[PDB]
Amino acid sequence: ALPAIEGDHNLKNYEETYRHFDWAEAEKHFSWHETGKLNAAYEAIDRHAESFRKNKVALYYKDAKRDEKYTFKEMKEESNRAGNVLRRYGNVEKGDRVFIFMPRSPELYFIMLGAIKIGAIAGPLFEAFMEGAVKDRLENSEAKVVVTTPELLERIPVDKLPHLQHVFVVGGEAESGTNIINYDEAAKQESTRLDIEWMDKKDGFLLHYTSGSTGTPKGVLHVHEAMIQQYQTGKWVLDLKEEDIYWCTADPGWVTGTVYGIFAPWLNGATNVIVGGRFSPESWYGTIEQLGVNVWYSAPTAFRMLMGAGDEMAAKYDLTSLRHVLSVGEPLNPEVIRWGHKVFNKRIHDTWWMTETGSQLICNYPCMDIKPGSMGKPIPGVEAAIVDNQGNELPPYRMGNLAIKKGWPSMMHTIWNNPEKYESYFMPGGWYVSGDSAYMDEEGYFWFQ
Amino acid sequence: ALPAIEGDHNLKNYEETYRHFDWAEAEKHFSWHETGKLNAAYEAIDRHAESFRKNKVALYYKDAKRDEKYTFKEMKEESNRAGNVLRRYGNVEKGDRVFIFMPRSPELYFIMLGAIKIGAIAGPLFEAFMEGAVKDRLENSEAKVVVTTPELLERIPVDKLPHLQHVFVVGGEAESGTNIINYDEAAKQESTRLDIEWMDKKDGFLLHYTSGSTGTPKGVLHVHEAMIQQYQTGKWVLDLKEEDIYWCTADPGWVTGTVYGIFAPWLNGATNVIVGGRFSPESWYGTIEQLGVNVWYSAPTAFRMLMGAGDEMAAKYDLTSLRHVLSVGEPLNPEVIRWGHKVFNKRIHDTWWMTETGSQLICNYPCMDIKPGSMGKPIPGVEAAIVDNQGNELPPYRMGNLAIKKGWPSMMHTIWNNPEKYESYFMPGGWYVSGDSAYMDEEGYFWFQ
Repeated sequence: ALPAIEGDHNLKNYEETYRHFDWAEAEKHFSWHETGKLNAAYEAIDRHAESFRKNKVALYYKDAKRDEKYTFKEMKEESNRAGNVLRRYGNVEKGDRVFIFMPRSPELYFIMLGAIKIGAIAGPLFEAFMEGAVKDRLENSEAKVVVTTPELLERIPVDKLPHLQHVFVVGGEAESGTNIINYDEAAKQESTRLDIEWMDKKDGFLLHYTSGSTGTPKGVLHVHEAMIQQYQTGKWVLDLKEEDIYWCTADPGWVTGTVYGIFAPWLNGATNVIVGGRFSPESWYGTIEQLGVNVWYSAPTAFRMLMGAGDEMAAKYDLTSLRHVLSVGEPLNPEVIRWGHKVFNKRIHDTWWMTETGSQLICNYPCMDIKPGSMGKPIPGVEAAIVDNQGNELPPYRMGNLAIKKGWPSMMHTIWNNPEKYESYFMPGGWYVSGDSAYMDEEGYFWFQ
Repeated sequence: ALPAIEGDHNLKNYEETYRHFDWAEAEKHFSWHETGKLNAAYEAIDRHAESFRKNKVALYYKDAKRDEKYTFKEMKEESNRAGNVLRRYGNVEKGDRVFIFMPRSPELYFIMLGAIKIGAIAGPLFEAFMEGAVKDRLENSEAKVVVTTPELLERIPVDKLPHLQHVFVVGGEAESGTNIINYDEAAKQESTRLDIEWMDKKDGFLLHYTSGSTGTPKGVLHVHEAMIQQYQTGKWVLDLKEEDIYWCTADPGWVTGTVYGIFAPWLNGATNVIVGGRFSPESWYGTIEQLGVNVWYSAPTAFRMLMGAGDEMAAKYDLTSLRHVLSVGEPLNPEVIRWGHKVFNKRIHDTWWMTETGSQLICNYPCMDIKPGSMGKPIPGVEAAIVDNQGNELPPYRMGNLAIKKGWPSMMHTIWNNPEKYESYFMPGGWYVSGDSAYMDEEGYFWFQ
């Protein structure tokens, strides 16, 4: 059991906050509580650009060809420009699905934020998807607009999708066809002021496609209200301060990079770092050393591959700027935890959630001891349990299905065009079952199986 | 008489503060007041880089070839690197004179900050100086180190200066001679951590050379304590908020671009903008529109050339971001005031000071009415008057010599290696005379002649 380290954490004590927390208190930190105008994108970007965080660096893009950095004001301007481009050329209205199919780049974030600002539902696609996956995801969602690069423009079958009107191409000298629009040319002539579509807490703003047990991808829809939890988990689990440099290594194509690489940091007003190109221990360690990254959010595969690079490889670089390390996507091996404590002299914080959950649910905390191999405890305001097939709670140390009490803000609203699968996730008694096996200890800690 | 505009200014009421202000209150905003370790460079840069302003953009640089942005952390790191370079290669110790002879560039600011951090006295030279002026200024100061560029390396007579040991060259493929060190290679191998030389309030940190009435340049020495006034005038006259973009167009070679282009903004933790290349209305208006500059500090000549450009030239660009405009270096023709109020719809704030005064003394304020053509009123904590040749105050509307009561923090400590000229600036009764004629009105406003 790795002991906790004393410090000035956002969550001072877990127990009292868990016993007393109410989501109405979390709703106080947002602008719409005082004004009534609600939008996740506005809360993530434009709220800070109109505050003392206006000139704070929001985004750090490092790539071999280009090295750029943007402030909150510049991010807001680029997002407004992208939203105007989409509204004018793609004819995107509230509720439309805008799919973004490009490698990780500042334009990706600008376009995603602009799409969400104007009321569209943004769906990111992995750059490595072939023709089949792109076809299925564009057909199921009936996506109106796709934004891509010349390299991946050949992987989209425009002729096989009657519901796809416009294709935006960023970069390169792409010839604008009947349904192809060169994004940069349109953007250069657009304004930086956007009339933001004010939304309702039950309207969707993200659409993420997951590989289902039946073999067909399903669209998970998240609503704006999820930002509430996205903010709170950004403060408790990430422990984001004002002086933190935050780096999330997950791709924006997946849910992890979209939630905790875009929204969780920027809702807290943090500084986010994205790095282009493929993985290499040289590039990652050099990025950490040069940018002085304080908060790191990565995946167990990347950490294990880091382990494969050797201890001296890390010892060649200065990693003293790091202060908080977190992992997600796979239940972490405690040997990786020992290696991290041996290299960075830090505890790697394992967190658990799924695409349907919207945000992390069961996590390790800076103020809590970390038991190696354990997922941790549910966040305050969220109730979790180990239940049988009849919805009855099981005593500790008994194997069972990991269930969460229905009703947390970051819950998925539905499964796109498949209500039966949506209702298939819930058990009698208000228990959302995740299909995963876990067991609770006598101390309240959860262990995955 | 241009009326004042209501707003949330730092100086809410001029009269009450002027009647009650004491410099001991101003001393409370600095770290040294509690810690006891005093340095102007630390207060300007490293204090903010260790606060909630760590990731705030400190410097924008823009020219025809480069476009870079630096945060307070990055500025601190570059300054520490430059200080280490100077300490190791130039053998610069406390009290030495380090002269900087280069065009405006991030390297200039890094080198000047690093020199001041290690206790040296920084002296900037105008890029347009020929061999004669550089020779006189390097001989009078007995400067140990000169830092320059390959273009201006030919304008320095190394052989004629026995007191010049090292010459640093930044950029270009300069062959390192017996006394020539190429700055970039030395910097690349140096650390970003600097053991800062903690100083005393009466030690000099700036040396500025002015054209004297006798024809020979004289070295005006300013002490660290001046930062106090440099901070206060940065808050009252500049009206710097947290969300202000500050642009000073004066060259760092002169006193104006050093006090109010380096120290006054960064002591307040503001964002400074520097633009390379020659003046052109296209470049200046585009810089204002693109960066959204809020606070502007320029010179009447630069405003007059923008007059010559025409109103239709400015009407093309977006200048709504500007909220405060100030002028210095020459009495301001009030026709320029009407033109500014016509174009930017703003009041141009004229300020008066000299190289010997260290910071502005008599200014217009955001909370005060601006009488066109008047220099304004003395800052709180500074007493000014119109005196005759015998040191007696004159009644309003009578011509006389403009004198300031001796003892303000930003006073020059001495004239370098010439005490007689230093004592020649003061009259009996504690009145420092500036050699300029001005008259007071019945309302306390000063008018230059």
